[PDB]
Amino acid sequence: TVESNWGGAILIGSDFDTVSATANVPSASGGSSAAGTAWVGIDGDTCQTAILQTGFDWYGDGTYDAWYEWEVSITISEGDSIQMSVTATSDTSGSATLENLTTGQKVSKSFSNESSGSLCRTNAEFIIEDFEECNSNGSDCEFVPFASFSPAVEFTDCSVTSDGESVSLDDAQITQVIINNQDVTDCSVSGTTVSCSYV
Repeated sequence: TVESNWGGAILIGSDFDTVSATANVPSASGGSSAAGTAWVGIDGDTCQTAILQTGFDWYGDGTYDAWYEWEVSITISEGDSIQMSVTATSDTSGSATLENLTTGQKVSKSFSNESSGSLCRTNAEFIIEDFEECNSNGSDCEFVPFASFSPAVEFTDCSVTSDGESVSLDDAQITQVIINNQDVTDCSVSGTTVSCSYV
């Protein structure tokens, strides 16, 4: 039973522009069906009409993949340093960028005229998540088994902007992935770092 699927820091405000940070790719275990993901994004918390996000996944069988969303796919390896970033130029346009830094690869995606859902630009976040997997049309959805990972996934040089100005993570709310009434992450904040250890 997954009670909380998000772990990390969530900032609440207005006119959020850019959210970015660099995260290390951890080693994962627990089998091919076990997984986890690390991403940065805007909205999706108090703003439930849309979510601009980009990040990467790790599976218990040693594999990884990258994605963006308002598509999946750069090659990712354990230990790589990934710089993630999303920008919302308006409530219906923006961009998502992922840069491996270690391999020198980089992917980017520009969005515009997004009608299927607008942003509010009121939530900014750095998250570690036990994501869902759906199918059978759109009915059956389930949380993937949560993979154990190490070392801790750290979002360093975290950066949040609103109205062009910088916003610290000092007043961010903190959440933890919780399964079977047990914290499975220990995410904490400090300076410009959001550090999440698997538990």
